[PDB]
Amino acid sequence: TTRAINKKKKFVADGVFNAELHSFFSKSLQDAGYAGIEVRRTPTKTEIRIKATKPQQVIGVEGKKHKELTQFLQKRFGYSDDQIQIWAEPIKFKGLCASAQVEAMNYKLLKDVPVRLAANYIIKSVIQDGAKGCEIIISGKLKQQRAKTMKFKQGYMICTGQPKNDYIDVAVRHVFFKQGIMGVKVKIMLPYEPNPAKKFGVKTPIPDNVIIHPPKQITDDKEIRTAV
Amino acid sequence: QQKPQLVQTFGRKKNAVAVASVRPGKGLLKVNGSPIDMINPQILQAKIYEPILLLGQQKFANLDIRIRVRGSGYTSQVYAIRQALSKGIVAYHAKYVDENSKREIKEQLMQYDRSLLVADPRRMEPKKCGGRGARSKMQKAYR
Amino acid sequence: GRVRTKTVKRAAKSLIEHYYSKLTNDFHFNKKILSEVAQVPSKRLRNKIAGFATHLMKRIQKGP
Amino acid sequence: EVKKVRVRITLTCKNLKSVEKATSEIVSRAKKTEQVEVKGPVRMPTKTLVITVRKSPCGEGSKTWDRFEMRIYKRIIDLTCNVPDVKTITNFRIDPGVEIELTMTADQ
RNA sequence: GGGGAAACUCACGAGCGCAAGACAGAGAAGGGAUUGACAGAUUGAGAGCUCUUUCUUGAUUCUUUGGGUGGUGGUGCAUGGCCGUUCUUAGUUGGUGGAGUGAUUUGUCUGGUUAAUUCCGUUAACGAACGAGACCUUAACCUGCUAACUAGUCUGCUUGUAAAUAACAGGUUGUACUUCUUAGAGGGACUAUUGUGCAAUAAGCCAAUGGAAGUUUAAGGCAAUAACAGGUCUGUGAUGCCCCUAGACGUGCUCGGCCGCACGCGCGUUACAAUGACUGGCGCAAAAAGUAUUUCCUGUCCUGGGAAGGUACGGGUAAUCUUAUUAAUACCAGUCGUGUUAGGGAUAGUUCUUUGGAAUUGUGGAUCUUGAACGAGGAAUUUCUAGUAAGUGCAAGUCAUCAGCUUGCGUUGAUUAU
Ligand SMILES: [Mg+2]
Ligand SMILES: [Mg+2]
Ligand SMILES: [Mg+2]
Ligand SMILES: [Mg+2]
Ligand SMILES: [Mg+2]
Ligand SMILES: [Mg+2]
Ligand SMILES: [Mg+2]
Ligand SMILES: [Mg+2]
Ligand SMILES: [Mg+2]
Ligand SMILES: [Mg+2]
Ligand SMILES: [Mg+2]
Ligand SMILES: [Mg+2]
Ligand SMILES: [Mg+2]
Ligand SMILES: [Mg+2]
Ligand SMILES: [Mg+2]
Ligand SMILES: [Mg+2]
Ligand SMILES: [Mg+2]
Repeated sequence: TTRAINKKKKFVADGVFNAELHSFFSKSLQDAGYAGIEVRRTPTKTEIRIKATKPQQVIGVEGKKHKELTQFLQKRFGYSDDQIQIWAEPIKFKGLCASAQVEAMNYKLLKDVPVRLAANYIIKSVIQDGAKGCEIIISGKLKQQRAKTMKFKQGYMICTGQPKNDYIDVAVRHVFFKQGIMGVKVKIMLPYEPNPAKKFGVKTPIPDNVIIHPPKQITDDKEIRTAV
Repeated sequence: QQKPQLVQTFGRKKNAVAVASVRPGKGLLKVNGSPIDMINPQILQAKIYEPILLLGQQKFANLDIRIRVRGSGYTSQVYAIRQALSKGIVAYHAKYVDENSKREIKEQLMQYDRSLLVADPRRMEPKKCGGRGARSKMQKAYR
Repeated sequence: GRVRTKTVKRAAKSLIEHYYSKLTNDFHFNKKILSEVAQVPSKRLRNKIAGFATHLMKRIQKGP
Repeated sequence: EVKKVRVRITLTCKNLKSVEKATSEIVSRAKKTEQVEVKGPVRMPTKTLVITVRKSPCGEGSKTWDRFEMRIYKRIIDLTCNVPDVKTITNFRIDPGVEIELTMTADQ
């Protein structure tokens, strides 16, 4: 053992570790769509899976960003080279990831592409990938020196209830302009996926859906005493 | 292991719990290892004597009953003892006597009071922020 | 406050609609029937639906 | 060379589902092997860390509070075994948030 | 504004120190850029701050000319993010049909019904989306299930006091057990049953009975459309623009200040006593916390009249130890006897202790004194329907020390309306 630590104080410390990682990766990884991080912890090792849209930029040109990252975690915490492992995992459906899509419109808005068009492009993408519904909020100066707030909805959307925390995926970004910070939220309501067979949506249905299942007519042979 | 002639019932009010154990013999009531006589607020000792007087001593002279009580405060404790004792006799008459007697003592008791065989569902209410209590709130200035 | 909602009444209508021959004046039967017959995400929900559907079985026994 | 060793497995997790997965496949796996005797899942009391935080970053006049919970579930499983059997029963995938601690008391 | 500020915090004030003035161009520097510092003055200060005094040091760069860091400096009417509020009220949309040249309208309603634009029904509307509901967390039911030496019970041994197969207590024990205790699975409630009860017999309401539970079981979490130039540049290495840039609005150090008092206005603690105060006695909680090893909870033990000190023996990163206790109302005795009385204790003066370099402008605590207002409160006005109000203590946040605050936890338990 290393040190005997408070199960409470340890666990909080583990969560704080996780959060520091998430801030670190969202901050230093900003170009390739970065979604999530999953941390397994072995007496031997610490395994970090970076779930991302463009794994290719996580690795870089033959581990330029990979080696950079790995060494960053090394100098930061102190770690043996066998003690740290970084994997990058692809998110198979980019349209179901918010942080990704908000990065997309971050990008498109930097290139001066107009609001409504961009918003539409992403929304159409998101629903093209099978998401039931999506919404985008852009706030701040758009038109003029006086702040505006513009919402774009299409499809199906829930806000309130525990289902919110399940089906709805949200991300925000701060976007920088000569004029100041403008900001952008993306809410993608995910679809309902009944089978563990795929990484998709939500495994548990909206508590509202009630379905009656009408009866069937099938093959019936009886067993009867013969008459001679 | 020789399974004893034991019966064990529990009883409850607020945070208080009473476990009464019933075995046959010359009747004792000892609560926490002491006669009812010494239960702290004197007034409500009659509360414990209630189901005893209701059933008559004749049922109780046949049985030694020992009730250990740990719980919240004096009164709830008294009610827990009450409860455990009451449904304790009932459980005895269930295992070792005919069912009929269990039934008629059940009815006998509950016609007098239902708090004997049924527990008070009430517990404390947690406190809502912005108040000195679980409803009442910080004073407000309108004008 | 015991007024029953859209989801529940649509549900009950459907459950009787397809299943009337299977259904009983007993709540406890009809709730199991429902459970087999349908996807209901909540215990509470299923029970509300079953109760209303039972209620409607009784109302059907009386007439239109 | 017979080894009778009592094995103490303590599982701690912030997620319940994960820990019951772990628990129940340890119990399943241990029972599946003949050298093994299982003192079953022991469920410790559930630890709830609460942090009550004021919502508004300002004094903006209404006081609202956030009840922030973290639950820690702690399980214990006991085994009567030898080393290799232990390493057999620990051989399966586990969800990330799980802490697994092993202790060995020799027994004669 | 976690806004309980002794330093710090900290922005305010008085007096002093550093550069953490990068980077580029020019000149200067190795035959010297610059750093440091005894000692005497000096200073609040062993600040080499300054001055005299030289010895070190060896490009870490100095002078200008540009310019960046940095800024708890301005601007929430430049902004993000978050958060209050309308409001937890029940609201808000669109498609296809109907009506208007049109803005617009129907949908989205006379009427019942619901906590609810909840439903029923009416129906030029038909179907839908958001919000409500659904959901989720906690609390309440299981003598049935799955198990437990980090829970308890019993069984058999023993021990003590006793005439003891009495009683009450310990210590042990087991292919033992689940009532109590954890807490996983699954049950359970659906307003169930009944009702020549009210409902145009429809939604629903009502009552009685059963029930652990029938106020949407209880208490909460979440919170549509739209706003309100609400609050926040002082939470943020989120920022636009503006400002300060070397005796700086940068980063430190020392002492004050935010607690300064004729007064005005808010939260609140404590009281005006007999349903009381005081002196004894009394095996009644819950929920929280807790050591990067002596530092965190702390149990014994010892010293002191006391707050508190030892360090003598120890446990616990905790269902194992502090502890399953140590709370206070309450109860039982006894004093006191309706009077500014022991009610009530503000304010004061000595002593003692503890946290801290630092307690003076009393950090807290202890002992003697000292004992004020207050004899139930003008016009006004707040919150509140059941384990609820109210009283009563306990923890957690803050935190070295400091709760009259907050956030929670139980105990004792109502009057009056559904
Ligand atoms: Mg109080
Ligand atoms: Mg102040
Ligand atoms: Mg700047
Ligand atoms: Mg400053
Ligand atoms: Mg229209
Ligand atoms: Mg039209
Ligand atoms: Mg027309
Ligand atoms: Mg209208
Ligand atoms: Mg409609
Ligand atoms: Mg509710
Ligand atoms: Mg203003
Ligand atoms: Mg001590
Ligand atoms: Mg304590
Ligand atoms: Mg003094
Ligand atoms: Mg004082
Ligand atoms: Mg403390
Ligand atoms: Mg405060």
